[PDB]
Amino acid sequence: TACREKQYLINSQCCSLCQPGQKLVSDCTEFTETECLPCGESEFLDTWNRETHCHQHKYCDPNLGLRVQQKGTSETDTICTCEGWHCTSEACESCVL
Amino acid sequence: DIVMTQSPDSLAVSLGERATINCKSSQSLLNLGNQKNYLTWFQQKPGQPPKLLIYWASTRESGVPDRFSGSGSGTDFTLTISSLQAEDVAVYYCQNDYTYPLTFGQGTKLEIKRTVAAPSVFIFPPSDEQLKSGTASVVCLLNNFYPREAKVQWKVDNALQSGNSQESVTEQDSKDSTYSLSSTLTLSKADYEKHKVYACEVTHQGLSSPVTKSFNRGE
Amino acid sequence: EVQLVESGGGLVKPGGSLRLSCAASGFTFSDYGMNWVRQAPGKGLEWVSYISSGRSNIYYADTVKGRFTISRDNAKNSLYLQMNSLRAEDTAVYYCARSWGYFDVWGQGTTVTVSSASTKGPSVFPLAPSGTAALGCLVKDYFPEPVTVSWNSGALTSGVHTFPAVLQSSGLYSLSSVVTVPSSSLGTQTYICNVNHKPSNTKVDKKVEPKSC
Repeated sequence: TACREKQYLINSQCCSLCQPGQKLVSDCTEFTETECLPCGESEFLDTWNRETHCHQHKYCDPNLGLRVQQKGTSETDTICTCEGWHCTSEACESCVL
Repeated sequence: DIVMTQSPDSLAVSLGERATINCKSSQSLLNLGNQKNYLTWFQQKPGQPPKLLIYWASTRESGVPDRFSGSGSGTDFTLTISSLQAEDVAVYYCQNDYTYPLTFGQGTKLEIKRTVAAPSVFIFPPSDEQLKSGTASVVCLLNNFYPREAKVQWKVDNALQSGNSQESVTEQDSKDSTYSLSSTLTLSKADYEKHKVYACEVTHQGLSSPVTKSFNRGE
Repeated sequence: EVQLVESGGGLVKPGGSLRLSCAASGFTFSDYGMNWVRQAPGKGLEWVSYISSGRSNIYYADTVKGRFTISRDNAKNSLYLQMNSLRAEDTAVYYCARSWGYFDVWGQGTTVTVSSASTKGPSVFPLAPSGTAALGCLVKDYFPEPVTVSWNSGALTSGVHTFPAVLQSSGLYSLSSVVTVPSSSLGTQTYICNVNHKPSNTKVDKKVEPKSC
C-alpha cells in the first residue's frame, strides 16, 4: 500500500500528518491515529507537518523602524513593514529614514 | 492604524426581533494564509468588562447562544442578534484583531423595546443629619418605568421650581427592561425652612394622569 | 475558575507615576499573551499594550509609547503596567485581558484618575421611608469616582438601584442607592447601606431606618 495525500511514512506505516498550527507529539500506529498538539501563543507551524517543535514568531522591533503589518497566527508567521521609513534590505529585517 | 467604524450608533429593538449591528474597517482583515477574517465582536453590559462573543468574524465563542451570529468578509462585517432577549441590552464593539495596534469600533448602544410600564414614585425628605450641615437634599424616585421619557416637576408650596434639581437614570434592567430615575432638589437649610409643602409631579405614558407625591416639612 | 484581578489604581497628580498589577489564577499564566486595555469614563475601549508568552515580546499603542512599560512575572502569576508622567487624558479604567489570538478573559478593571485635586470622602445620609416600601442612601460630595454601595453587606440585592453619579456645581460627585422592600418587614428587618470610597479610605455603614415622630 502507498500513502494517501497529507500523510507520511514511518516504518511502513502511513500516518496522518499534523495540520498547520499543530506539532507532532506521537506517530500513529496500526490502530491509533497521529497525535498532534497546538502551537503556543507565540509559536506557529505553517505547513502540514511532522515537526516536534513549533517556530517562534517574528518580532518587529520599533527600534529597527518596524510596524506589524499582519499579526502572528498559529499557522502564519508575523509580517512586518516600516512606516515614512524605507526598507534597506530586500528581506526587510530593518528600515531607515 | 486600522479604523473600525460601526453603524448604527444607537439601536432600539423589540423583544423577539432581530438586531443588526454593522462594522467596516479601513484595511481588510483577511489573513490570506489561514484564510480567516480577523474580526471580533464584544458585548459590554454595564459595570462589567467586555465579553467576547464571536471571533474570526463568524466563529462563536463557547457559551455564546446561537442567536448571536457573525458574518461578513474583507472590510464589511455584521453581528446579527436574532430573537432578541431582555439581557441582550449592552454596548457592542467590533474589534480589529488583524494587527497592531488592535483597534475597536466606537460602540453601538442596543436598547430593548418593551411594553409600557408606569413609574412608581417615592419622595424623600432631607435627613436631620444633613440639615445640621446647612444643606437640604430632597429626592424623588421614579422606580421601574418604560419608556424612558418621563417629566419630573418639583413644586414648593405649589411654586414650580427650576434650576435647583439634577436627574439620574439607571441603565435598562437586564430582566424586566425598565429604567429607574432619581431627581434631587438641593436647597440651603435657610431656604429649606422657609416653606412647608414639598412635592414632585411625575408625568409618564403608563400613568393615567400626572402623579404627585409630597410631604409637609416637619411632620 | 479563570481569574484576572487588577490592583494599584487610584488618584494621581498629573505628570506623576503609577504601577498597576494584575494577579492571574485558574490557568497557565505563562501560556497566554497578556494585554492592558483602557476605557475612559464615557468613552470606548483602547488597547494599550501586549506582552507575548514566548520570548516575552512587547508591543505598545502610540499614545503610551515612551511612558508606559508592560512586564510579567510568571513565577508570581502577575502582570504589571508601570505608567509614567501621566497626563489627564490617561484617566480611565484599565483592564487586564489575556489573549490567545483574542481577548477571551478580562479582569474587572481598576480605576485611575489623573487629577489636579485631592481626595474627599463622601458623606452618607439616610433616605427613610414613610405592600412595597422604598428606602435608600444619599452618598454626597466626594471625589474622585468610584464609590461602591452594597446593602446588608451583600445579602440584600433584589431591587437595589445605585444611580450613576452626577457632577455637582461644587466640583464634587454625589449619588444615591435605593431599594424596595416589603412594608411588613420595615419594623423587623434591619437595612444597612455600606459605602466604600477607596481613594479616601472611606468605609461607611449607614443604618437606614424609618423616622419616628
